[PDB]
Parts: sequence; structure tokens; C-alpha cells
Amino acid sequence: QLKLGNSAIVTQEAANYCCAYGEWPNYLPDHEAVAIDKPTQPETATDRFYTLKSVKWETGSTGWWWKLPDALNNIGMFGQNVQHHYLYRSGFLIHVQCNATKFHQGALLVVAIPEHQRGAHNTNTSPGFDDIMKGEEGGTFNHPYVLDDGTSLACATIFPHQWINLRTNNSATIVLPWMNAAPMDFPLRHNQWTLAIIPVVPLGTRTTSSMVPITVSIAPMCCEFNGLRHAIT
Amino acid sequence: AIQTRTVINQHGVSETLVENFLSRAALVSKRSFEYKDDKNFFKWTINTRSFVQLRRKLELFTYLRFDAEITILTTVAVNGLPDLTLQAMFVPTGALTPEKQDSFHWQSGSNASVFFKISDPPARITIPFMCINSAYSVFYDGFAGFEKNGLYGINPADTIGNLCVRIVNEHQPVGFTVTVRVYMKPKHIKAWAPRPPRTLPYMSIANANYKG
Amino acid sequence: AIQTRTVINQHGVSETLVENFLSRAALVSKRSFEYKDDKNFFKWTINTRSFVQLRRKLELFTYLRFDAEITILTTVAVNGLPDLTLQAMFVPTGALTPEKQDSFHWQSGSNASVFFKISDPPARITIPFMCINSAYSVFYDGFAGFEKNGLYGINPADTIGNLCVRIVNEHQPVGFTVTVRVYMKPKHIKAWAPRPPRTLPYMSIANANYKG
Amino acid sequence: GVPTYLLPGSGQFLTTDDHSSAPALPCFNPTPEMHIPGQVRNMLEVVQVESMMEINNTESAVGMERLKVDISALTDVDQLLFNIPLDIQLDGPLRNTLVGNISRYYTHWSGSLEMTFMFCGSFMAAGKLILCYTPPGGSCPTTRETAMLGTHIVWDFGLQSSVTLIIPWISGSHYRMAKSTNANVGYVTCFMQTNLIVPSESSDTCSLIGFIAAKDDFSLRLMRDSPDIGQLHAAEAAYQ
Amino acid sequence: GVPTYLLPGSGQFLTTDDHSSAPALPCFNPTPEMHIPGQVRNMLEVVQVESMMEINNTESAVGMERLKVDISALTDVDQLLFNIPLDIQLDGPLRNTLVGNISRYYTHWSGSLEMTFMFCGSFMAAGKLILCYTPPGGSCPTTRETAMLGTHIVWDFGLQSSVTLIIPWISGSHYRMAKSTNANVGYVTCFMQTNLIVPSESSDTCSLIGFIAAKDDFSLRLMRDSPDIGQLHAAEAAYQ
Amino acid sequence: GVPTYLLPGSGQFLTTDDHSSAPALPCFNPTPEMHIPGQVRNMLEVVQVE
Repeated sequence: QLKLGNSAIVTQEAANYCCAYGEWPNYLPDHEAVAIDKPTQPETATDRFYTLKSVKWETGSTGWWWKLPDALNNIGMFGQNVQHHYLYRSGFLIHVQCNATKFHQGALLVVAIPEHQRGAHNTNTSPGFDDIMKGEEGGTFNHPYVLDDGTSLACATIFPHQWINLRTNNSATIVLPWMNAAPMDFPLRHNQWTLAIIPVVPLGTRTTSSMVPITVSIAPMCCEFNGLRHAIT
Repeated sequence: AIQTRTVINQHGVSETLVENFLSRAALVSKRSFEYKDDKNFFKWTINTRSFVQLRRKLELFTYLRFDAEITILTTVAVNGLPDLTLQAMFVPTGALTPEKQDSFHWQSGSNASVFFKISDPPARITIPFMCINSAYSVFYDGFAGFEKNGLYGINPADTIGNLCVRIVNEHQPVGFTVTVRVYMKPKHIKAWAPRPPRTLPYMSIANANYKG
Repeated sequence: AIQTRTVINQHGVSETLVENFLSRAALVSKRSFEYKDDKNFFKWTINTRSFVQLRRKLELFTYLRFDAEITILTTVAVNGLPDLTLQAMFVPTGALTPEKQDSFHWQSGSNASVFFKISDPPARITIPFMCINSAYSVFYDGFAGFEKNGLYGINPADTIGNLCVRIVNEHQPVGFTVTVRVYMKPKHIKAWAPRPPRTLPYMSIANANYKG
Repeated sequence: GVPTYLLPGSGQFLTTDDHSSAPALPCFNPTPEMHIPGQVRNMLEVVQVESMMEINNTESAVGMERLKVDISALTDVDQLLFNIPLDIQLDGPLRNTLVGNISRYYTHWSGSLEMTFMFCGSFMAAGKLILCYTPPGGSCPTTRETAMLGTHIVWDFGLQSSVTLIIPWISGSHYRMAKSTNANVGYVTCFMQTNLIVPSESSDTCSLIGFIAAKDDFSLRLMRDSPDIGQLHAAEAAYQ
Repeated sequence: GVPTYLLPGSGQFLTTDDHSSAPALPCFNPTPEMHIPGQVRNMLEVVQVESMMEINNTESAVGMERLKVDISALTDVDQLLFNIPLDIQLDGPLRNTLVGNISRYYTHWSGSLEMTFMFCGSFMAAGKLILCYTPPGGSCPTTRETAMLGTHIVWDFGLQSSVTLIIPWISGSHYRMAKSTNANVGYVTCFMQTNLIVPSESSDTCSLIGFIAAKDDFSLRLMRDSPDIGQLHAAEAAYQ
Repeated sequence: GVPTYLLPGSGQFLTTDDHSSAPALPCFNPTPEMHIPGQVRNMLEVVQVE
């Protein structure tokens, strides 16, 4: 069972997580408090599973991407804090489970791409604000073989990744550290991670319409924010 | 085609070090300017996205921390060769950039200017780590500003500065064409989060678009 | 305009040291002289009030104690370039100053003359602390003499001297224009009594007038 | 013989290098060092001294009228007296300060500040102010109700006549890609809480003075040339 | 005076030298080092991570259809599913891998590899494969009888769903005298042993994914420039 | 090889410098020092005489 805060995920198959780049999340260290004034530690409001909407994984699907914290800038206590603060620092605990029967097949690649600067297909203009900031609804890979930035899907297992092969497992869990060059960063302006769930082997069953739902639960870990109140004398 | 084979006998891993993989003095800028009568001087914004050989090699990593070692090789051609003196002024972020050969910014005492002749060994300065993050964001999944014009993939912290190169001399009778070749060698290199190598050809230098 | 922000992560106070704040080789003098047929040589009275960038920066302090490090960069233009020899004679207070290229003061054995070519690296001398007070009075609330002509703000003790630069050669057929750029770097800097920075633009170099 | 070879970078004049050079007059004894008071070893000692803010924010105020806020018995208590945008690099109440001027010789600047507001009415003059601090990326208050919901201080100027107001971690820098500023580092806004209460022999129009200094942790790096001056009669006095 | 003399090789710019050089901005403190996760100190840490092979070997497959082998109930068991030529430098199932791309920055390359084949059918889908390894200079098998006479593994995908397949000492390099390759470093060939047995509610057409990574003893030397990219709109953005 | 580089101020004749220089006649013994009366080591010994 994955219990963070008041939210809980009860499922039987668990405990095979992916500590991303070997680093578990933590708070900002005390010898690096040379940056902006004291980071708060809410510790109960925002460290909880924000379960996103299920996505219909079908045969013709290409992939899904959510950018973090852009997926959570409108949702709840993390969304209230982001739109009132200006700096944040948080790791994430992603739980992606794809519930199918023993007659469905297919493989997902639940990868978490740091600093996924997207490109647009066949133009020389940078992608706009609404092409990248999608919110909770996320996106869909127009070209999943190149991960929409000219790279390769084949080499995308260099990142923190987990495999949902419906023959073997239905869930995946990635635990993301604070992966950034700056100690704290600006949530409404920079998408510090990018969760991406790409098919490699598409879904297939012989019976009626084939459809499986994928559920994404993104819990922020070790949230810090700068401000709210300070002793001015 | 012939098809040979040979017993390879390698032992050691020190050549694939990221210090050894990236510290190569690659050509990062090559444009000429005339010298007669940004007109008639050299101005270049220091970036690694100018040549796709070093661009793809450095876009294997997400973050990079390196001191540049800018070597300026200056050759001159006449439209005989005299001895000319050049000023090569590194303009950091915040300092103002020249617009002419004879502007009042070439005499700024706070910029790092190097004065070198053509008949000397090439000039070489070590630009330090200039970012105000702890690493250069090679890929930046975000925007520079808040909805003002739209600048995707542009980190405000990442900026090295400009390298502005002119000819110190007064105007001479014959006209010259001055080719400036800039050789950056990154050094003291730390590198984080390796990425997939790019498969498709580059379209622009501002973004990561692809033609397919 | 876009409007960005970035987490600045500075730690250390060693860059705002007055040794680091002022020891920059700033351009203090830039005039040319012809060479044909103070006529046809370079004469400059060593002061920091020639360019308002270094003038305002050094007028933050009342007293200053520094060794100058005068770098002379000499470039020549023809009205091909030969190899010319230059003499750059620092004339202290008390020693007599030249009035011609061929005067009998350029051969004074007590002055500090440096002989340098154009085809060399630039000449550089370290002028010591030349004042007969313990510090250079940047601001002098007083007069030089007793009611004789009226000289306000001129300290008699403060005088560095003159830097007199000529061309050692005999007269040649073609005419030259010789641009002399002087780069002073103050060093071993002690500074007393900080002052408000100047807000209004300078009117003269002799005094502290203001237009408002 | 000593076998040498020249490197790229030989015979160049780099302006920001630190090499020894040949003394023009050796065996010249300089004037000995004498104890002159008030030596500055570090420019942050200049920045940490108080200096008056031009807290008036109006264009019609000329000269010394920038330095004060005139409050009186006709002030409509819901009125904002002054807001101080905490941008040092931008024009405003902080551009003409010691923390303002010395930070324009540096590109990146980061640290705490410190405001002091001295009330300069008569001894009998009572009243209140409610000084605020909005963090950057927050909402600058327009009403007094929005003012008392932030990090604020309610200041009665009875016997009290000055408030030291510690501001935490004002940072900022310059950017090129200029057309780039910091958009906010905060505000200090002041609202009339009660009224200005004067006796009938005192003048009704009292005034404030605002000060600002830096703290121990204010820091500066990447020195540049300040644009506050820009270009001289009798400039030929050196070359003649 | 110190008596010196210049050597041949004085005043040359050799691009691959390691000399100190003059700092443009001394007494400039850089931004301090901060612990960023996932540091790479050595490029062989990149190569030793798994990456999908384009095991389809057909020209008609476009895009993501390169990455899988679709096996079904109509497969004629004597058929070769895939052969993987173990040439990294040549085009094929290994050119677009992490071991493939980083070895194209180096001339001579030598070490063991490691293949992982994940079966991605339904849970009920049974069957067998017989994966082989032909050493270089051997005969690549065309029949299943020739397959079971080599270094092979018989893989039932019942509860088992992945096979780690250690490949010993794949080496190779570039040659000039180009018109020169390595001609073989081996093959990994897969044959249907039994059939694909699915239940009637599962889809009959199941798929494989193949992975490849390097081992501890994979090595690279004589760095060169990779030909995988070759030459830009708005390229004038630096010089204007 | 010893990696060197030239500084600004290389190859200049500054008249008031104190460097060693190449002797024109080495292995030439000068005339030995002989005690001559009234040596002046310092010009202030000249000034302090009436």
C-alpha cells in the first residue's frame, strides 16, 4: 500500500519501484541555504497522491506525456501553493498502473524524462505556451519514435524508466529527486520533469473493442516553497 | 569492398571519461568581416549550437559545467599583409555590446579585453563558469518569461555572453577581409543526466525541431 | 519586454574588495599624433579625470594610494607598415617636459624612458606612489596657492607627472598617424573615506561643476 | 640554454590580468603609510550604511520633495501613501541610494536589506501606519484590508519615531538572450490606519523619511560598468 | 637573464593540447557546485544501459514497427524470425542503440555485450523460441536443425518472459588502406521451435522486444567524430 | 620544452632597470681594489660638509 498523507493507493502488486538516478528526495540542505529566504515545509498538505484522469489505452494509441509540476499546477493544495508562491522545490513519487486481464497484451514504457525540451514537427518556430503547458489533461505523442524532439525511443531507457508488460506486471513506480541545476525553481515557468508513457508493443485482444485504462498518480515529495510570512521587525 | 578483421587489445577506461570525451578545441564560430571606409567587426554570442558536430556531442547530457577556453585565430586577406592589432572583448551578461568599430564600449574598463596582433600566436582566454545555476541547462523544459512574447527552451541563467572582436587601428588605404576563427575548448567538465543521441537532422539552432 | 527571475546563489565577499573593485586596466588616454616633415608627439598629464567611467568610480573615495601600471599600446596608420621605435618618457614633477620630437630633454638620463617597438608586445611600466602626501587627494577642499591666481581643488602634492611618447626615428618619406592608447591599472590600492556617487553629469575635468 | 616554447596567448595584452611589471623608478622610496581614518577594504562596507529613499513616487515632485511623504489631516485613510518596488536596478525609490548605486557596478546581486522609516512630525502628533511586505510573485495590496493580511507591521508614532524593517533576501540580476528585468522582488506599501492627529498649534502636514541599508549577507559579483554616468569643457588640459 | 631558446613547435596552436591559460575574469566567484543527481564521470556508464534493438530487419517497416517481431499462429515454424548481425558500425538492429551511438564516436571498440529479449504476448500465450549465437567466421543458420547445433538457448515463454543472453567479446574497428568493414562479429538468430499457442480470447499476434547493453569489459578508444549527423534556419541569431 | 609566454613589457629597453647583462670580456681580471682615501658611499656625506 502506498500511503502519503490523506491519500492512499490500495493494490496487491507493489514494492518494485525505481529510485530515479539512485537519489531519494530530501529537503534542501542547511549548507545550501545561501539562496532566497527560508523554504517552508508544509509536510501534510501537498505530499499526497494527486490521481490524474485515466487515459484510454487502445490499439491505435501513440503515447502520453505529462509535465511536472505542470500537471499539478491547478490541482488542490499543490495547485493553491504554486499559484500563490514563486519558488518551489519538490521531488515526485509517480505510480502508474495499467489494469488489464490475462487476455490483454502489450508493453508500456513509463519513462521520466528530465528537461524534456520538445520540438515541433516540420517547422522552425518554437512550440508555444499552450502546446507545452497542457495541465492535467497532458499530451499525446505525435511522433513517439523520436519522443517529439528528434531523439530516439530506443535509447530512451537511459532515463529513469519502468516497464509495464501486461503479461508480467501491471504497475510501475518511479521516485524522482530534485533534478535541477538551481536549488529552487519557478513552477509556473519551468517543467522540471516530464513523465511519459509510450507503447512499445501495442494493445491487442481478439474480443469486442479493445480498451484498457492507465491511471497516473503523482505525489509530490519534500515540497518547499519560499515565503507566506517572515519576521520583519 | 574488402572486409578485414583484427584482434583489438584495449585495456583501460580512461579515454571515455567525460573530461576526455568533451575537452576538444572545436571550431565554434567562423565568420569574416571587411575592413574599409554589426558593420566591419566580429560579434558572436557564445553558444555551442553553431555547429552540429559539437551540438550533438554536448546534447548527450542535460546539464554541463565547464570553463570555456576561447582561442581566437585571426587571419587577414587583402581585397602584402601588414601587422594589425586586434581587440577581442568578452562582453558578459549585463555589460553593453558594441555596435560599431569606434563605439565607446570598446574602452570599457570592466570588460575583459585581450589585445593581440595577427603576427603573434593566437589569443586565448579562459572564460570561467558564467551561469548563475550550478550547471548549464543544455535542455530547458520551460520558458524564459511569463507569457510576454513566448521563449521556449531559452534559459535566462544559461547565457555566457558575447565575444566582440574588432581591429584597433585607424583606417588604412587598402581594404582587408579579416577571417576570425574561434576555437572553444571546454574544460573542468562535469556532466549530469545522459540523454538519447539525436537521430534526425537539426532544423534550427533555437529549438529541437525535426523534419522526419 | 520579457521579465525573468533566477535563484542567485552567491557566497563570498572577495569580489567587492577595493583591490578588486579598482584594479582594472582602463583606457585613460587616447590621442593620435602625426609623423611627417606639442607638435607630432604624444604628451599626457597622468590623471584619472580623462574618462568619466573611471573618474566616477575613483571619486567614490576621498583618498587613494595606488601604484599605476601604465600600459602603452601603439598602433600606426599611413597617410605598408614599417618597424618603428618609440620612446615613452615618464616626466615626474620637477623634471622638464619636451616641446618637440628632437628636444634635448628626451635624452635626460634621470627620467624613466622605455624604448619599445610597434612590432613588440605593448610597453608596460609600474609608476610608483608619486604623491608627497600619504594618499592621493581625489577631492581637495582648498587652494594650491595664497590668492595668487586662484586654483581651487588642485592639490600641489597630488601630481603624478607627464607621460611623453615620441618616435625615435629620423624623418621618413611617407607620413604616419600614430595612435597611442594608454591603459592604467592602479594596483596595491588603499582607499579611505567613501563618498556619495555622483548623480549629475560632469561639466569640466578641472572641477566638480554640475548643470542640473 | 633552457629549452622553451611559446604558447597561444603569448604577447597579448589581457586587461584583467595580474602580473608583476617593471618599476619605472626603482630605489624611489614612496611617502610612508600614515593612519588616515575610515579606510574601506571592501565595497560592502559602503553598501551597509543607511541612505535616504526617494519615497514620493510622483513625477511632479522635483528635487528634495522626492525624499519625503507629506501626510496631513486630509488624507482619506484608505489611501496608499507609498509603495516601494524592491527593484534596485529599475528606476524608483532605490536607484539613487548607496545600495542602489554600488549594485549598478555589479551584474548579479543577492541578499537581505533593511528599511528604516523615521517620522518627522511634531512631538504631539499621533496616528498609525501599517507598513507591509509583499513577497515577489505576490499581490501588491491596494486596500488596507489587503494590507493587514500580509506580512505587515502596525506602527503607532506616539513616542515611537522609527521602525527598522528587515527585508529578507532581495535578489536579482541582468539578462540578455536586453529587454529583461526581474518583474518584482517585492514591495513595501504603507497605508493610513487611523488619521494624523495634531494639536492646533502644530502644523497639520507631517512628513516621513525612509532609509535603506544592506545586511551582512548582501552580496555582489560579476563587476560591470555603471550606466549612471555618460558622455567635457577644458578637457585639453592634459595634452597641452 | 635566463638563457632560453625556442624549440620547433613554439607558437603553434595544437587543438588537442592541455595547457593552462589566462582567465578572462579572475576574482570572479562561480556559482558553487550543487549536488545534481545522475552525474556521468565516464561514457561507458552510458553504454552499459539497456536500449531497444530495431529487430525487424525489413525495409517496409517504418517507425515503431522496427522495434518488435510480431509472431502469430501463422508463422511456419521452420522460419527465421530475426537475425541480428553483431556489427555495431554497420546499419541494422544495433546502429540506433546506446551501445551503437556512443561506439560511433570511437574508432576501435572491443568488449562483451548483453542481450535481453522480453516477450510481450498475453499471460496465457505459450510457445518456444530457440535463440542462437554464431561466432564470427561461422555459418549463420538458415534452418532450425542448424540452429540447435550451435551455441543456443531454447526459450519457453510460459511464466518466463525475458532472457538475458550474454554475448562474449564483440570487437571491431575502422580501416583505411574506406571500403572496409568487419564482415561479421556474429549473429543472434531466432527460430520458432513449437508454435504460438494463444487462447481464443487473446490476440493471436504476439510481439517481442529486444534489448542490448554493454558489459564491464566493453571498451572504446581513438575518439573520432560521429557521422550520424550532417549539415540551419535562424542560424544568424548569434552574430546579430 | 618549457611552456612559456611573453608578457606586455617584453623586449623593451627601460633605462632605469637593474638586470644582469652579458660581459663583453669574460676571463678578464680587472685591476684589484686598492684602498684610496676618502670614499663616498652616500651623497648625503657630501651635503653635510660646510
